[PDB]
Amino acid sequence: VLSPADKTNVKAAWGKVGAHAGEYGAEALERMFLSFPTTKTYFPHFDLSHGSAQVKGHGKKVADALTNAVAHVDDMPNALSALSDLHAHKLRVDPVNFKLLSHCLLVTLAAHLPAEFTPAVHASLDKFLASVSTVLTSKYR
Amino acid sequence: VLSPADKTNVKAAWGKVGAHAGEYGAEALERMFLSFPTTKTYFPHFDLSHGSAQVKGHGKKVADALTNAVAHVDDMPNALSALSDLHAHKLRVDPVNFKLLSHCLLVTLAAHLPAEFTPAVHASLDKFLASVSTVLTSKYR
Amino acid sequence: VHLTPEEKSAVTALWGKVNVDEVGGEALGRLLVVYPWTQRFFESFGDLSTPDAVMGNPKVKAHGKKVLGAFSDGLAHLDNLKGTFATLSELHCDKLHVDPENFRLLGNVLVCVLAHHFGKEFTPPVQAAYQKVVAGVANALAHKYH
Amino acid sequence: VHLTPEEKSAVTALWGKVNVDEVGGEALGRLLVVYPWTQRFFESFGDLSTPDAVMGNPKVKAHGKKVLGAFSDGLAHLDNLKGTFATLSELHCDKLHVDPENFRLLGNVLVCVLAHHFGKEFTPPVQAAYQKVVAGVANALAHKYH
Ligand code: HEM
Ligand code: HEM
Ligand code: HEM
Ligand code: HEM
Repeated sequence: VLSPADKTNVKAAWGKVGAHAGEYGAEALERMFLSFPTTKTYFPHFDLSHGSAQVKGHGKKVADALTNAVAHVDDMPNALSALSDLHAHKLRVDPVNFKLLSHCLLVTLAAHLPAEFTPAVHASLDKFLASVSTVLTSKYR
Repeated sequence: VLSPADKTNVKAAWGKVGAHAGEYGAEALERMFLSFPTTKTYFPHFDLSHGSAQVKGHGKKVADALTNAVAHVDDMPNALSALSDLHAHKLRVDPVNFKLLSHCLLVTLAAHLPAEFTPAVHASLDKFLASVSTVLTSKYR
Repeated sequence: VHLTPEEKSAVTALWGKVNVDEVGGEALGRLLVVYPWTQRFFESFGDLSTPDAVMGNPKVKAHGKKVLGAFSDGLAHLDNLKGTFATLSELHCDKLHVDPENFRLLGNVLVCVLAHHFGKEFTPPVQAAYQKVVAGVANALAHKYH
Repeated sequence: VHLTPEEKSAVTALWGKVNVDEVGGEALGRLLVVYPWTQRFFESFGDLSTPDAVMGNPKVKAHGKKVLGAFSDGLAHLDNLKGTFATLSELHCDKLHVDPENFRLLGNVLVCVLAHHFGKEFTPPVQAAYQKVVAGVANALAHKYH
């Protein structure tokens, strides 16, 4: 449901993210764990304190996946198929949690992109993360 | 995605519903208004008293649309196109409410279909109503 | 929750007709079939590969009885759910790591099972009463999460 | 709502830097742009067709200031949000017919606007405090719905 303007907006914002994408993915996770503590139930094996290398390492994996989704924005189901299988059949994260991480990624981008996070780009990023979430939960049942 | 077996299950259950589809649609709405009173904010122009002609009429319209979706389950976007436009551009019902009506339609079906409402059919009906809800909210932004 | 007295009476009168072990096995089984990601806590229970296997799995049955027996006992304390379920809330957060969304899903599945079991007796007002109860139980189970 | 002293402290310090005029218009305008179905309540506000028309619309700006000014007076009563907002809750239900899901959406957009305005000062702990407050305000505004 991403229009050409949406795709343009997402590629422009994420390109400014650039090599900080991993830092920002870690910050989004930290924001999520503090704001929405029920999400911590999926990570009992992690040290979730501030600065944790486990959170940093996971934030980089999440960010890299989003980088791959931007790059494959017209073929996201295939580019994300292994991650959809992983979340549907192994990790089995309740779909509600994807809205929570999405909101925390938008807050992170807002806090780091003063100039780029205009109302139109905010709308396009929110639609893009909803579409990513949809793909990742598409095989749950 | 609706599997072929899901489609089989939905067609059988709905076929059982048959000529009662309008009565069940009206019951599902009444269940929604009572259980989830915030959904009444979309009907301030209706008499919502039990048995009102407006609710019975609206119930039949909802049931006929579901009948259309069951008949065209391999092309729902196309089939429900007008309705997705109507909800997206005119009615502008917040997407959360679709989950509430879906739940109340499942309860109504459970209460009337003792023989047919097996675990597998319940699963398939839940997926079907989520898919209809996704199509109806697909053009919101 | 805050039920009016006639809602409380509605809830209690129906529950008196429930076979708790039966409905508990049925509700937990249907949770695992309808929302299969909820199976993630139950890998130790054996075969969950088809809906028939789930529904007939004796360990799903046995956990369903345990869950619904604690629910049943909570119906005696509708005025004090947060208090009745505080220790179980802590347990489910700190030791079992159960996302509280699962309690909301179970509540909705339970309402469907009661409708299935009672048919026309599960009227719209009786459903509304049970919806307040299952929401209050989910809220109480989620209250000590941190 | 219960906030720790470092959370209430954080909420207060940041809000003293907020120009309610300007943040209120940014937050309401972004709600209308990002979740355009919320425009259903604002048919008389004129031109809302493009993000640029929404954001520059003086009636959006004026209403945003009203809404955030009332939100502001709620920060002065964090321990009884329900009694603070009861009159407005009834208004939004009985006269305005506003689905309370909209209050949750505005809360989340407001958090994004604070993050945009304040940048690195809006740290993860400060956000978590604000998320509890906006959830508390949404729940308070929804409380008299029936
Ligand atoms: C934008 C949405 C998300 C993206 C792109 C994504 C991406 C990923 C990636 C790339 C991996 C590592 C797969 C690896 O080992 O190969 C992973 C693992 C995992 N994800 Fe997701 N994820 C998303 C949302 C969620 C959410 C909402 C949760 C739960 C709150 C979650 C929980 C987990 C868990 C528990 C792991 C395994 C962590 C480990 O053990 O190391 N995911 N995800
Ligand atoms: C299974 C999901 C749904 C179906 C199949 C459906 C179908 C319909 C149909 C067939 C119409 C009449 C269209 C016409 O007369 O031009 C309509 C109208 C309407 N619907 Fe939806 N609907 C669904 C969900 C919802 C929800 C969740 C709400 C709100 C809680 C909602 C609120 C409305 C309103 C307010 C009207 C206009 C009623 C009027 O004034 O007559 N719908 N819907
Ligand atoms: C009405 C809601 C619920 C009630 C009242 C409840 C009650 C209980 C009770 C009484 C126990 C035994 C704790 C003790 O042994 O000291 C327990 C255990 C457990 N519960 Fe919950 N429960 C609910 C929902 C859920 C849900 C929806 C899930 C997950 C999908 C879940 C997962 C578990 C797990 C994994 C155990 C440990 C079982 C064992 O070790 O064998 N519970 N629950
Ligand atoms: C923090 C949440 C909110 C607070 C504190 C709040 C407060 C207020 C206040 C003070 C009024 C002016 C009432 C008057 O001068 O009679 C008002 C009116 C109104 N509000 Fe809310 N509001 C909130 C959220 C929302 C949301 C999210 C929507 C819908 C998307 C909404 C829709 C309206 C409408 C339609 C009016 C009437 C505007 C008019 O007079 O055309 N409000 N609100």
